[PDB]
Amino acid sequence: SMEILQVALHKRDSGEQLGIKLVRRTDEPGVFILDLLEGGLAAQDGRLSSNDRVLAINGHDLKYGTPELAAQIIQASGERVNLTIARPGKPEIEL
Repeated sequence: SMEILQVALHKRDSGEQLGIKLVRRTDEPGVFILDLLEGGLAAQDGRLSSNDRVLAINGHDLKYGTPELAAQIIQASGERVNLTIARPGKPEIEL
């Protein structure tokens, strides 16, 4: 199963980073959150997590995107950055 979420962050100035480390994988398409940077907007917001897949940013499709494409979109954004997320899998497993 997967959860689909939407997270809105607000840039204080046009050059502020979001505080996210985005990666590609060789074995599946998409752009994924690896980790959030300390003290950054995303961390402060508290909703995004490692292994989230970024499906879209501000209505721009990222399903088959790249980290560079995400960077272009974010760097050119307005103040509000809305991310649509897919979060797969079980949060707890007994094994």
